[PDB]
Amino acid sequence: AEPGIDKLFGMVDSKYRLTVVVAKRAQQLLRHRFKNTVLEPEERPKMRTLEGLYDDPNAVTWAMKELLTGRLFFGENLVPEDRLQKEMERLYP
Amino acid sequence: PEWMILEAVPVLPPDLRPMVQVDGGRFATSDLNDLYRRLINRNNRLKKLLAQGAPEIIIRNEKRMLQEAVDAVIDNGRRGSPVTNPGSERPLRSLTDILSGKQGRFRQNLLGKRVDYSGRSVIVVGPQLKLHQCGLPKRMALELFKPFLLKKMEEKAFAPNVKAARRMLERQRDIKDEVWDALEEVIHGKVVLLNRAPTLHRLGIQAFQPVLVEGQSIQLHPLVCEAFNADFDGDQMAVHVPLSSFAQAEARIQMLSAHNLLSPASGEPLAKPSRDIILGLYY
Amino acid sequence: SHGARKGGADTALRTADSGYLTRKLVDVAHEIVVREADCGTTNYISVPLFQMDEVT
Amino acid sequence: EIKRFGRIREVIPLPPLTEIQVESYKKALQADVPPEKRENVGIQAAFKETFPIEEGDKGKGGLVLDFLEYRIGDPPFSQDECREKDLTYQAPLYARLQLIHKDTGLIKEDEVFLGHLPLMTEDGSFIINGADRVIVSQIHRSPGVYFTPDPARPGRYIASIIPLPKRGPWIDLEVEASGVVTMKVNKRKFPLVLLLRVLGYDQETLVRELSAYGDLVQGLLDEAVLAMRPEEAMVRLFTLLRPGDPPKKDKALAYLFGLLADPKRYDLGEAGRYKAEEKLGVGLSGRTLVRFEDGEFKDEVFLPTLRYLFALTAGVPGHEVDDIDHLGNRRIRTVGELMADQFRVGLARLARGVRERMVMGSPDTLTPAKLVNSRPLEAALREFFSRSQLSQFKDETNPLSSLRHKRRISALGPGGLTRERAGFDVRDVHRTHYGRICPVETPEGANIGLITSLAAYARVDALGFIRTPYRRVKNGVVTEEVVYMTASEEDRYTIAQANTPLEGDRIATDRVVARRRGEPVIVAPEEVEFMDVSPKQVFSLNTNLIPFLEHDDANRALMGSNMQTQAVPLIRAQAPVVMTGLEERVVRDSLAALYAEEDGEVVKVDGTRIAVRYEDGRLVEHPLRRYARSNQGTAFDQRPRVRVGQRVKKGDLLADGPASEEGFLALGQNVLVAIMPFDGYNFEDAIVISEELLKRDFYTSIHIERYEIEARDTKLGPERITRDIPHLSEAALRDLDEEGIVRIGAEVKPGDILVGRTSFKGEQEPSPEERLLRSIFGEKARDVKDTSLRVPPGEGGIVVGRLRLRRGDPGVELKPGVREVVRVFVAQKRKLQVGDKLANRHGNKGVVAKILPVEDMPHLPDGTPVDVILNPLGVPSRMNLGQILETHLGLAGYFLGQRYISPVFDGATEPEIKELLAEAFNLYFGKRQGEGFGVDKREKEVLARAEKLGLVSPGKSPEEQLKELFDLGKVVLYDGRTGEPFEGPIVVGQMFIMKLYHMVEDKMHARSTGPYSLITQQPLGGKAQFGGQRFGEMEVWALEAYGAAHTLQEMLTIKSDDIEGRNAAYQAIIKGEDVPEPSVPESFRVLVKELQALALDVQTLDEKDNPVDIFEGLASK
Amino acid sequence: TSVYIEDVLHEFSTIPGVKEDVVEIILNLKELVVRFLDPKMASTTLILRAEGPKEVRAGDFTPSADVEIMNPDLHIATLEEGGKLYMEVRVDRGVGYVPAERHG
Amino acid sequence: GRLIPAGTGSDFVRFTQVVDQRTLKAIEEARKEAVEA
Amino acid sequence: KIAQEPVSLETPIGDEKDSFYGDFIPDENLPSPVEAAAQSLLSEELEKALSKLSEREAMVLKLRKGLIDGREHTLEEVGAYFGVTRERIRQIENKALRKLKYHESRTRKLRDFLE
Amino acid sequence: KKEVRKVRIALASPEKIRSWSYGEVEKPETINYRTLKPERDGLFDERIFGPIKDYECACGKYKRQRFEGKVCERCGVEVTRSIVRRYRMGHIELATPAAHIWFVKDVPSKIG
RNA sequence: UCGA
DNA sequence: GCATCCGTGAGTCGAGGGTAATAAGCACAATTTAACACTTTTGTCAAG
DNA sequence: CTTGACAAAAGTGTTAAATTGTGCTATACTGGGAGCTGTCACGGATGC
Ligand SMILES: [Mg+2]
Ligand SMILES: [Zn+2]
Repeated sequence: AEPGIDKLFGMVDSKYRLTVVVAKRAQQLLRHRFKNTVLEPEERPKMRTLEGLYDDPNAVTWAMKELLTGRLFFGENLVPEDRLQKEMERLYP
Repeated sequence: PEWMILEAVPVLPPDLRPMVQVDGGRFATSDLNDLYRRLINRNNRLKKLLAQGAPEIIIRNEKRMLQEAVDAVIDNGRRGSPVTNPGSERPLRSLTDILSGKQGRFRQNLLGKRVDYSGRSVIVVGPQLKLHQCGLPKRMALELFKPFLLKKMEEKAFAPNVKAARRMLERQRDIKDEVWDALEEVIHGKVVLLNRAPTLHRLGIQAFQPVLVEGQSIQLHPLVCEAFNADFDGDQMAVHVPLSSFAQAEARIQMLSAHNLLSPASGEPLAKPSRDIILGLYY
Repeated sequence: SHGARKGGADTALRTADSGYLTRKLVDVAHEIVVREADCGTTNYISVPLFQMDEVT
Repeated sequence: EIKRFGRIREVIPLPPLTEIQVESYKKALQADVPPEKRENVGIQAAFKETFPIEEGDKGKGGLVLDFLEYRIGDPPFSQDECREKDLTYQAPLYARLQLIHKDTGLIKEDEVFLGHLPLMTEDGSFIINGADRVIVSQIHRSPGVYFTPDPARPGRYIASIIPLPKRGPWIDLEVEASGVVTMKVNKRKFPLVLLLRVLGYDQETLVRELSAYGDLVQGLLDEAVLAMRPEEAMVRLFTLLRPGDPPKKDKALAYLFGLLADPKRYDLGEAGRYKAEEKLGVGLSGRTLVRFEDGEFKDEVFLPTLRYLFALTAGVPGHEVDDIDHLGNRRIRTVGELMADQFRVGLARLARGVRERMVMGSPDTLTPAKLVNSRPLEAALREFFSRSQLSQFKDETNPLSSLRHKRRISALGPGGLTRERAGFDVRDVHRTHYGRICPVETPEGANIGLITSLAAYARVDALGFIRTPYRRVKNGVVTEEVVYMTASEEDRYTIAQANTPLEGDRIATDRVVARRRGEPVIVAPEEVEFMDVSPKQVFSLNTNLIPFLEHDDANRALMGSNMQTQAVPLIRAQAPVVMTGLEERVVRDSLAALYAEEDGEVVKVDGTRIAVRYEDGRLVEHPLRRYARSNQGTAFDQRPRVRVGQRVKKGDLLADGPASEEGFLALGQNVLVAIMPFDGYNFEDAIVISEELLKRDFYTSIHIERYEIEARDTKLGPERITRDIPHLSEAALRDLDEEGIVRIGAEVKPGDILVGRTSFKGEQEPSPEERLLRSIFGEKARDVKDTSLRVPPGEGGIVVGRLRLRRGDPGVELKPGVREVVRVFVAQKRKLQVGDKLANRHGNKGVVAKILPVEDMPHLPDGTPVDVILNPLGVPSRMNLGQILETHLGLAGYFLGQRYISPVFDGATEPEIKELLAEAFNLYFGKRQGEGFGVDKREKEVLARAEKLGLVSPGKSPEEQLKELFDLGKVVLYDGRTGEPFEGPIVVGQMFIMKLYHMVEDKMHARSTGPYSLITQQPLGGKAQFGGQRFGEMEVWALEAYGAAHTLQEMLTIKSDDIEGRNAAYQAIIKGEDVPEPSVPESFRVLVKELQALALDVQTLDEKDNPVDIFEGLASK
Repeated sequence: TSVYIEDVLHEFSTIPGVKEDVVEIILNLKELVVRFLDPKMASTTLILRAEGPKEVRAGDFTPSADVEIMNPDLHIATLEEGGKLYMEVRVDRGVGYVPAERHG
Repeated sequence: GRLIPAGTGSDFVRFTQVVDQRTLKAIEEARKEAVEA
Repeated sequence: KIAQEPVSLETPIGDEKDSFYGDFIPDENLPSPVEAAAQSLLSEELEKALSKLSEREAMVLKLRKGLIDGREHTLEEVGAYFGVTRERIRQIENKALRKLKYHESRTRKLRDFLE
Repeated sequence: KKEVRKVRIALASPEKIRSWSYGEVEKPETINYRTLKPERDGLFDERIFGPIKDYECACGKYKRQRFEGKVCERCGVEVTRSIVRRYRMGHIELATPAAHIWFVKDVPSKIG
């Protein structure tokens, strides 16, 4: 199975809540080209490659470990969507 | 309620009632067209009769034909034998004909439909494969993920841009390592889905990590095969893909095969050991 | 062969009936989805584990 | 060598298997049959029925056309010629008639030309539209009278009557419970004493025969009517049954007349008249109900059906309820019956084309020359051979395919039953079925029992009564009488079995197998009456090709048979080394092979043509068609098996067939087979194979496909097939010979053009970016655009057939507005791939899973590895032991090589094959003994472990123990990976398999973004249509069950037909971004506007009750 | 591996004066074993001529340097009256088993 | 052809919002940029 | 050829009832995703390939080839734009299209779209 | 621009239906057997429903997007995409008023 | 019509 | 209320398959379309 | 980049040839026409 699942499900009450979380965060990772994330070089989800070993481009896996640490924060009505989305596309290109 | 007697009859847009030719050169069209046509014939002929002060009999009869024709262009068959293309027993399909029924625009196009980015093939056993693993045909996957491989070719050198990739693929089967290993770089992470008809239990549709293997066949984990209501007698399974990263999340989280391992019906295990395994283990 | 062939035809037509059933079922309770974590109903129904043996 | 087996010996061979199509059609041919002396039935009935044509009596305009003969002959083109031309194989038919004036009495005789009616080919398959097709036999309850218990009344009995389909109304004698009786026909209820009006009866004759039975008098008596007379009360039910037209008197003598008395509107099969006649215990000639005699109508039919009904209801013996689905009561529509019937009604349409045309005009210039038409008739019969349900694509998948297919019968179609109406008794197998129709073989789908196949010895006469061959006996005497006893007649006598205690041509044991009506009963040497020729007749063709079939359950047997239909050709094909011995006439009567017509001698082999100068002194040759495409793409080939020259007898095979091995059907091969769970790769009816065979090319075949293109002339002007394309590089122009078509023997990848075509696209100003793009390179805008015809993905290989016929060429016609057409064959050698369907005669399926290298493989002490290693799971669940016994006989038989004929139910048994095992082993242990070997330590180990469960009798030396083990069907195998043996013995041997039609190289398909449907933007479907899969309602439901909301949404929108959704998607992934959220599915919008056409106001609101615009700026007017 | 004949379209079309068709003559190809008298010869070529009503066999070929046939008795085609055929084959050496479809 | 009221797109859980630590404290400050006004 | 009328879309084909005609027709009257991105591509790739031309001759080139408003402007009109004779605009087009030709024959980026 | 959370349904009135329509369809004929151009009033008419070609008029005096929505004076076709051909309806004015068999022959039979 |  | 009728349904995906054939006529007015003549525009060329 | 010259592309004006739309024919023609079957279950209106 996908590594670190049981704990993931163990976090959110709704089995589906996790999905919303993963989706939004991962998409945000694709937005900024991975400079947002709380993962350091050792935690970077490197994918095995014959050519050369690089970071896995897939946003989903990234989101997985991202929440796996717990450095993130998830909640409904967290902050107004305005300042929430305006300062996200600012900090990073 | 007076509107039920409605005077002006709404006409469906032409492109919704298509007429176009083919390689053979002949033209085709829907039935609703002819229906509408004959209707207008009756209405107009009536109009030419009314003002000229035609006898009341012919007039009344023509009004009869007006009602029957309209109502025919709606429910055709609700009264008497439906009007058909002359000489052919094939009934002219009206509005209500398409709106309802099996292959009607409801069940056929809104509760299910043909979709892009898909395809299917035969099935082969997976004894090496894990719960999240599926043998994916080479060629299939190539013409499956073509947009993804397009962008991957955009990033990884080899051709300057997007269109160059397309034309560097579709022409000349030259599958040389430039592609075979780039599609790889897009493959990891996101996973796809497999379904075996009939779709009974939700487990009839599961999700697996794509692994490209040489062949035109499809490999799948032997244990969940039972859940798909499928034996190896020559079956055919269909494959698709969850484009949106949101939908992709969904695909790997609750839609993944490795995740729901128990019966949503009985609460008992799903993929539990089957046939051969049990044989050896027991023996 | 009499018996068997009969059996086969049976199972087929019954598959068709199965399709019938299932579709109809998906058209009734479909609008039902777990929403309120606890609705707050005080109601309930008991289900005894004790079943009477007939004629015994 | 060939050794063979069995106890019961066939006293007579199988009559030709091609006649049920050919002969029963030939009866309605009367080809060679003289113009004067003919059969009056079949096609001749189609004439004598629609003739003589007349309008008048002696009066102002009279006319009478009378019938004379319809010249048979002059086939325009031979079979092969028609097939390449797309023209129907047919022939002019020439009717000679006389036009006699009623007044002048001047006979003016003229012969006319009816049209072109398709004629039957050799094997019994017609050629329509250049394609080989076939007419499958039809089946329906034979015309006549019948009696069943009253479906309504508890103890009463009801009767029924009916002629040929649509050619007469139904009749029912039902007693509704008033105590009185009400007959009901075509939805109405009228007293039984009503119809007796014009029947020539009154108060008297009625009570003459009424009370001759029993309590039945009263219900058949009336007062308020009976006082009337035949022409008075004649108008009663005429007023009733048809309120449509005014109830006159003179029209009550007409509308009613055509119902029965008219021979043409009531036409009742010669069999119906027959069976009903000998049924009711009466006699009759006319095929009508009552004759028209001089005013009122006499009586023939009604009186007997009343006598028999009222008898049965009374309970007098001998009058019983005629069985419903009984074979004696059901007939078969064959080719001749069908074609002739359609000729009857179609020629009636032509009769309209006669009687109507001859009075608009002047009798002065008159003759059937101007009075006779074509299209009604010619197009009626043209309609029967194509659009009808009983006519479809020939089964060319193999010779046995067309054979069996032609021998299959369907109750479906025009005037049988339909899918919507079927019960248990409809598709079931009646008690007396027996040696007539195959109790097993039938489609495993929803068609089980719906389409049955004909048995072996069973025949069909012109009466449609099926008659199975039996054997008469008088007190233990085996008579040479071959009794064709009718089904109805079969129910009579006592019939024994072919398996009876046969010895010294007399009855051996007292108690003997036998039956009546299908009821098993033990009998004695006296009451013995009839017997069976051979158990073969109790099944169909393919079902009879299965050895030890008595050990296989009916299900998998059925599967085995229809799978024998699914079989494909094989280059190296090898007939089963164990068969039922039936394959001889299988290749003969299939007409797929070439034999010696008479005694003669070979001159030249020449795989093109084998010339054999016959003993009769004349020089004759029989050329060959090598590697020709069939309907299913299955290759047709004939291999000469005779040397440069030798003398042969009559019937000796000089050439093979698509699958024919030395006069034997060769489906698959007999290759070495092992049985064991090998690395779980054979899991659940899965297969596994060895590369070894791929070297020897055991199962490898050839497949051809049909390619074509039209040159059709555009409204902007004509196109043509040429070698020029404006932007095409020299690279793709390679394989084109000189004229723009692919040459012979050129490989084509599935990107590669076969036939080039050139058109001119409609003139539209290039988009600005395109304008500039055209400007930089200054590329000429060549008004001619590429129309060229490419090849589909997955289909590739060399080229054989190349045929192109333009408009006006000799012996060709084109479509109205087309210029040229090109047709190229593509031939490809297909080696068996991984995942392909394969199966045996014993009904075990599977697909190829991961062929194993020649290196690793469970070999034997001789070092010969196996070729399959099939898992032993599907055997006990699906219950087929025939493959087991077959594999054992193949075990002992591989060493010997001699063949095995095990006819169905009669053949090899445990003791026989046991001796075969002991034999082969003696010589095997001999093989290693003199070659300097002995018992292997690993074999000692396996024998020791087997000795624990008593698998080999203990106390005996390992030599004898291996004798026993090997005898059991299993030997010692060594894993080709480890080299170590296996814990226990593994049954192995020679067994027959097959390479099934379904091939992964074809079925496999995928699409990224293709075209869409015109009506709704939903993607296409199909394979060659280049389209995606559809997501079913239940698929949607399951997807929701997982709770994937987006996956579903994207599925129904972005991923399928969404307006900008799919486009913006392609945009997104192409750019690497994430796909935005869709708006309108666009099938939905179509739905909306449809509802608008229904004046359904479609209002889409929002968060609070407000109009939302679903169509952006679209209809605002 | 390699085979050519001045008379043929493809692997099929039947050569006059020859019993078996082309692909059957190919059934007789892979069953033909030939060793080279040199370790260092990668590829090679062979020439064959059979006219008249004489049969064809591996021994009927044109012998040369560094070539020996291990089965001259191998049947190729039964040539009927006056069958004329020219033939040539490249017999190369390599490892394992590679089908014709995977090598050009 | 819209978002199904249940599942992941449920009207319960689709409201759930996520933030990484850096950007979390990045906006957690700028909310206080309004305390001067 | 004119005789035969339009064939009904509701014509059932095959041996079944469910196999239809009307949904078997491809829709080419509308753009395709591959075509949408192709057109967008030519547009963008040519859009950036625009800046490597003289500031005057690029703008002019947008007229003669019918880019700006979609309607092609004749030599006389573009000449009436920059205050130069139409002949000037003509040779402007020559040198512009050829300068672009250098950049094309070199870069090989837009070498595609050759139909 | 706005979420659609609700789908209503109702009875369309004659005047409403008139407003839906872009014109009356007069001549009950497909197109010309020669030009294949929508007939003057023909059911496939591009003059009211929508242009046969994207962002163009009929006669061709307006070939381009430089004219947007402006009705052609030589033809009378709004210059716009052919897309509107699917979304723009017509109507037929029936001489004598006529009911609809739906609420007539249905089980409840509204009008009855 | 045939696979599953 | 009791028997007896119109009315509505009835399993999944697929593979292919497919192609076709009735009807009066004649003069004449009204336009439509094809033809032709010729003015103007525009793109090219010789050469400032 | 500019002026005059000039070929062809293109614009426009006027007609000939085609295509298409209309009206009428006078011995007397005066109430169609074609058939089809071998369910089954339930719900509703309707005739008992
Ligand atoms: Mg299966
Ligand atoms: Zn216009």
